[PDB]
Amino acid sequence: PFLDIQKKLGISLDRHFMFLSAEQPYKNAARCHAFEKEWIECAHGIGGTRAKKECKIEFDDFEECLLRYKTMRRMHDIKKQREKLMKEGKYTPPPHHSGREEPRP
Amino acid sequence: MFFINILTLLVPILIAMAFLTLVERKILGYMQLRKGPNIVGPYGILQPFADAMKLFMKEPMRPLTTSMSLFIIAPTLSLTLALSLWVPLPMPHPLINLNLGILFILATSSLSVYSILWSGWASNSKYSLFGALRAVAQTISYEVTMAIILLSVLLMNGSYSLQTLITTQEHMWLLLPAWPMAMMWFISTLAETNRAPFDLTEGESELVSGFNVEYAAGPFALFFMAEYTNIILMNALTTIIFLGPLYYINLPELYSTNFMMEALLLSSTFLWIRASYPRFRYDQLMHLLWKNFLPLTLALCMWHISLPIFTAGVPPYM
Amino acid sequence: RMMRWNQERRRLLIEDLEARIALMPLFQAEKDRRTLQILRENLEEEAIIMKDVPNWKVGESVFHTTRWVPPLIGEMYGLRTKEEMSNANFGFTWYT
Amino acid sequence: YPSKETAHWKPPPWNDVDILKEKAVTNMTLNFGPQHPAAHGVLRLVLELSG
Amino acid sequence: MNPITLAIIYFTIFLGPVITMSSTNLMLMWVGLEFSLLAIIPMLINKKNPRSTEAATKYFVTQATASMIILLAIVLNYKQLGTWMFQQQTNGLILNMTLMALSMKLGLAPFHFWLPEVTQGIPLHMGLILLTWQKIAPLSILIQIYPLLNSTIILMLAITSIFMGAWGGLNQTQMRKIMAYSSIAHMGWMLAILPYNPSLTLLNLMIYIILTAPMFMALMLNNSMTINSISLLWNKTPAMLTMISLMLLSLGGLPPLTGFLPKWIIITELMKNNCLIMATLMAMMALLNLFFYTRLIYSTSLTMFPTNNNSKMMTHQTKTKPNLMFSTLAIMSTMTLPLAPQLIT
Amino acid sequence: MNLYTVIFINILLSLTLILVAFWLPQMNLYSEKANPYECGFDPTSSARLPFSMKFFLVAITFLLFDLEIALLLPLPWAIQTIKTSTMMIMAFILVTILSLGLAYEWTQKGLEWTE
Amino acid sequence: AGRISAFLKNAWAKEPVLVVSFSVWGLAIIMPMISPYTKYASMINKATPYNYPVPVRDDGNMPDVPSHPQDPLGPSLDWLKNL
Amino acid sequence: PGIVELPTLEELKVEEVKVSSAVLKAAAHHYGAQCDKTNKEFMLCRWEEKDPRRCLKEGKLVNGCALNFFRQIKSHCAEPFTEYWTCLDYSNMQLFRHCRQQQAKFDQCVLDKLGWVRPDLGQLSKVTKVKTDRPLPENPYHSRARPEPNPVIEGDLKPAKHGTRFFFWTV
Amino acid sequence: MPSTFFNLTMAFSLSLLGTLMFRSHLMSTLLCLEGMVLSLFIMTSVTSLNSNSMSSMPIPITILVFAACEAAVGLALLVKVSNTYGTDYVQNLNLLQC
Ligand SMILES: CCCCCCCCCCCCCCCCCC(=O)OC[C@H](COP(=O)([O-])OCC[N+](C)(C)C)OC(=O)CCCCCCCCCCCCCCCCC
Ligand SMILES: CCCCCCCCCCCCCCCCCC(=O)OC[C@H](COP(=O)(O)OCCN)OC(=O)CCCCCCCCCCCCCCCCC
Repeated sequence: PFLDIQKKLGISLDRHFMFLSAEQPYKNAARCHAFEKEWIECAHGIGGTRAKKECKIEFDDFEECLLRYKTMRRMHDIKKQREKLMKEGKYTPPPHHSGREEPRP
Repeated sequence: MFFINILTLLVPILIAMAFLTLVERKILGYMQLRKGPNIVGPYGILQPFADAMKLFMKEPMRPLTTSMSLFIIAPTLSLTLALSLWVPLPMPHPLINLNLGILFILATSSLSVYSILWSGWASNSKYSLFGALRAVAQTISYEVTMAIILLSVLLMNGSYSLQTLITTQEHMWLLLPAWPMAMMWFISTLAETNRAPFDLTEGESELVSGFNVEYAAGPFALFFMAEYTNIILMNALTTIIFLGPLYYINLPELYSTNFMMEALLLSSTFLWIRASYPRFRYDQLMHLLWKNFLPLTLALCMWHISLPIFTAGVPPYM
Repeated sequence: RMMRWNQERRRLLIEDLEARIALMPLFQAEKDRRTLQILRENLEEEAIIMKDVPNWKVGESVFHTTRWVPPLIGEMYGLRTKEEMSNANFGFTWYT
Repeated sequence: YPSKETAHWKPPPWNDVDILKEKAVTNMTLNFGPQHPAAHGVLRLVLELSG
Repeated sequence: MNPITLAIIYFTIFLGPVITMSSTNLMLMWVGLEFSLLAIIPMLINKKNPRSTEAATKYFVTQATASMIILLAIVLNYKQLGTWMFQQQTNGLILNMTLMALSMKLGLAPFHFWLPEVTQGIPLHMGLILLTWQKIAPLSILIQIYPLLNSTIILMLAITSIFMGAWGGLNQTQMRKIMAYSSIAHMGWMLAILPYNPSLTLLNLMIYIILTAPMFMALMLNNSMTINSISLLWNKTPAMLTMISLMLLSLGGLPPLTGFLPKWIIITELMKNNCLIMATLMAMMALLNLFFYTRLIYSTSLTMFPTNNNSKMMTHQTKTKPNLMFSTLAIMSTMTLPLAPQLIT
Repeated sequence: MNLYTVIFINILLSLTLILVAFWLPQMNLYSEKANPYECGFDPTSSARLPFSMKFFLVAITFLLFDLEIALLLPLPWAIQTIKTSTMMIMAFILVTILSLGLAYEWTQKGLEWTE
Repeated sequence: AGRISAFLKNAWAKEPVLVVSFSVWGLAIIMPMISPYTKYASMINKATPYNYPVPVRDDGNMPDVPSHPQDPLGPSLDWLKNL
Repeated sequence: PGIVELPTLEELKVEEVKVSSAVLKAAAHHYGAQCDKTNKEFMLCRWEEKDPRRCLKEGKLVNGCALNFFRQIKSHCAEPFTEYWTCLDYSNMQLFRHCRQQQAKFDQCVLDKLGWVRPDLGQLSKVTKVKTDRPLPENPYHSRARPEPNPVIEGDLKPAKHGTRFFFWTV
Repeated sequence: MPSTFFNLTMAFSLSLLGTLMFRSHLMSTLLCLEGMVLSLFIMTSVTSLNSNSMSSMPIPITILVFAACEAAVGLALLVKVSNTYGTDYVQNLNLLQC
């Protein structure tokens, strides 16, 4: 913040819910809690520029967890290949993907 | 089977609404030293069917100045919201089991107010405009007060579901701990349902007919059905919330019978009140609900915040 | 009366939650075993489907880390039926 | 620096309170009755109302 | 206004920027902006004239639209990164929308069209409160995200702010409009030095505030809203002409006044960052600003405009209006150039 | 799914009722039939004219009070917190501030209607 | 004071709603500060087990935590049972 | 990146408990009292090693303990437990308070036989220590090496050389 | 979720476009502001529900509170404008150019 009155007085008016891995009601972990924790643990103490340069792996893992762009691309490629194989008829779904299976608890 | 459940909820509610019209005529007559309808049918029991058939075989009005789209939209909206408000009530098992039941009730009630407002604006008439503005003021006052009342009651209850209210009143009515806000809730339901002395939108003597003064026949029937279904609805909600019927796990028919008797008593109390009292002035209704009910409601809301804390009677989450 | 009945209700709720706690390890074991089985059959189906696709690694993760990432509903029900997908998505919300 | 597009401007008032034309009060005119329950049948009460 | 509502409104006016500056969370910074806007509207419309009503309406819709764009940027950043602060990898589109909305809240060109109009039609003390206090919180928000902003868009906004401020101040005769275009030009300078060194942004902001406050106080002495009204000041308050001239020259950036120091050090930092073309264009438009200041000085101090007959009665009457804090601010905004290494950090 | 089904059934029922109400009876409409109602005389002016509102301040206060209601509504889950002292103090402060605002408006005659 | 009591009686006679509202406000303020059950509400909410009690790894150095749930050691709820 | 390693269906094969939720809730407290150690070991391994594939043996042990528990109940206390879980299954929430006579009879049966005691209020919900020979994972998050901080400069705070050095100012 | 979020962003863009492109009705401008507010609320709520950020779930309610205060002040200013002119016309609100 522009003024550090909260840090000078030691209080936390808004500093304890600044991100997903912060304090949560009834210990309900948010999505990508581990990824955001790793990103903050990497980026702490080295500054913004070094955090952008050197914690790129942690930031990319956190971003992939949060937005799931590559997961969507991979699933779309799998489903597109599956429907192409269905169109040319050289593939059939297994029973457990087609609705009839042996359920387990 | 679910469609059969929909039918056996919807159709008996409609027949109970029509016989509520008949029983209002009979009770008002016998309180006015007369008899009421006993010719049309054995004891007048065919009078609502006669009225319904006459209204649905009379031609509707489509005035030249009137916005046709909203004029059509408002009465069907009113009837749909009345039946939707009826749908989640537990007797002791609801057709649709919700978590935020009273929030659904509040949203649907405000949308019914919008049906009244759009009818009044679409029927391009000055008396309809008067009815719409009176509806605006009325729903302002009762909306704020009734919301705080229901908040305090459910703070005593612990959750927004209504089976939870049954479990809360398993041993004792909420009328005994919460009888002042029960009175204020009863007045709020009168104002919500637009019953005398707080009708003020179908103003018979002040206006001509108010918001539905340009409505005729079928749409007027839809408005009347919506209003009287809302009467039975709000009295059923009052007896579910405050006068808890006896609930036993082995037999729910006792709960249904006790609920029916208390809801009939509250509806008859509505008709009794309409017979007894003259109509408010609509600024006096706002002054009442904002100067007498609202400060006491805020005080009792603070009291019901404090009460489980210092009694350690914080209700369960489930 | 409301104080006494609310205290009794709190004790009953604590008893129900303790029953849930006692049953939770078995449910957790069954749930992760079922999730692992679903992921395994999805992996086998991916191996069957995209064996002819060039430059494709079967079962390649999208994360640089090697720790466990719990799969999404879209991940574990993407290749199954649309009714099962809708049951996994809107089942609890639309059950009234 | 007056031009053709700004030669019609006037200096602002010293007290920033402009003299505006007095708008006519458009009160609603209502025919209370004769077909009215409160008008006793044969009264045409022309009512000039503000609200 | 009764003292209860005076205390409530003034405390919320104070509390808005304080919450914005002290807040770690973008949402709390936004609600500080909401506090400032909502609290300052009734004091704008307090005189209850049509011009004050129009000024309050224009200010409300402008700040509401800009705050909605700010909230869009905050929500989009929360969607992208899961946090409530533009940390390092937030989208450039989000940052540019934040900059654009904060520049519309600040009132710099080409988002400047409301500021002379809002400054007109409100009383002088409210113009002072606006043009000094209302710019601190958006500048604090901009300062917190200085390494993330886009230098091209910032420099374009700054150069058009200084150009339009110079031309508007050249045209206007109303004192409130003149002060508003002065605000636009100085905000242009502050924005220009923002991405390179926010310490110089704070220095220029403090110099502008301590120069703007006593000029507005001297206007508040006689409610002189016009060039002519401030021109007959020699009959009313002859002892203020020298300080008026010195403060206007300091606003013009003439050495050896202390108002030359912000423009000088901002130009120096831009030369250190190799933006010579921008620095030279900004300096020439600052010369134009100094021109309309000098015309104001010619009207009020160096010449003597004709006076009225009732000014004799005004000289018969006595006044206690100039407060203790006027002269301190005038001296600190006039004769503080030799303390320049202490004024900079 | 069940709630959506019963909402759609209500919609279909009311649409069927209004449709049979409009297509069942015999139509005979003319100009005087469909002219607006003004107790037997022609309307002097249109009903779309501005119609003054004497409780506008109460309506704005209703907006603010409705948002106070929205703030107060998570109380049945807030009472389950571990730190009940903080929740109780904050709820007391909120209701007291709301009551003080209502009392100030009542003192300043904001609840009274204009004219 | 006599005038204070007369004003209070006049308020109770003419505007009893405000008197009841202020009295209920005052009672709701002062009642949790004098009741002996106030700590019990926070203790009940703490004792309500919404989350699973995650076991700790025993290194042989903490003797206070119980090895089994049916052990004398730990936060028993006999106060709630007899409440 | 690297491919994900997850076990096969043969490794995930186990004798599942084909037992309804009402039956489980009827036997809940005694299952939490008797099979507590294996369940707590499985929860400890799951909350220490976040990967579910590192705890399949503990999960199979949990299933085996539950199967042994239910086989013992079927061997000794079949009918009271059957009517108890039936009366529990009638309720929509499976509330314990609706069926207390059946609960009392089942508790009496599992008290006179098998010596089982129902846990009191607050016993199953408290944190318990547990002894295991499974090693503590030192890097459960699979974290990389943390980057080193900046080399903080130490030394005495000498005055500024030749003043502020701001253009022509001597000090 | 991404298609829904794109549609919500386009809804905000349309409401902002309506706010920036005035017609004669200041009330319609305020309604466009409220539409922008509604789009912001829905975006924040679906983001919090998607990321399971119960700690950030008070933020949409705070947005609604401050936005309703904004709408309240806008209605009060519209009352003052209508008392001045008889209509809420932004073409009537124009006499501060000189
Ligand atoms: C659902 C359950 C049953 C509900 C009741 C149903 C049966 C009764 C129905 C009666 C017919 C109602 C028809 C509509 C009537 C409309 C008029 C009306 O009601 O006006 C409201 C009237 C208004 O009175 P008023 O308007 O005449 O008063 C004048 C007020 N001024 C001057 C400001 C205008 O009364 C109220 O507002 C009171 C509401 C209920 C208050 C209950 C308080 C109970 C006691 C609290 C605790 C006290 C002790 C505190 C602790 C002390 C410790 C030492
Ligand atoms: C004439 C035009 C009329 C237009 C307006 C129609 C009004 C309808 C009646 C009023 C509705 C008010 C708003 C209700 C919103 C949903 C309320 C709610 O809480 O729903 C939640 C509920 C289940 O959620 P929960 O209680 O948490 O349970 C989870 C575990 N059981 O349930 C769900 O999650 C189900 C989600 C869907 C519920 C709403 C279905 C609406 C269907 C569309 C109606 C309009 C159709 C379009 C117009 C047709 C032509 C006119």
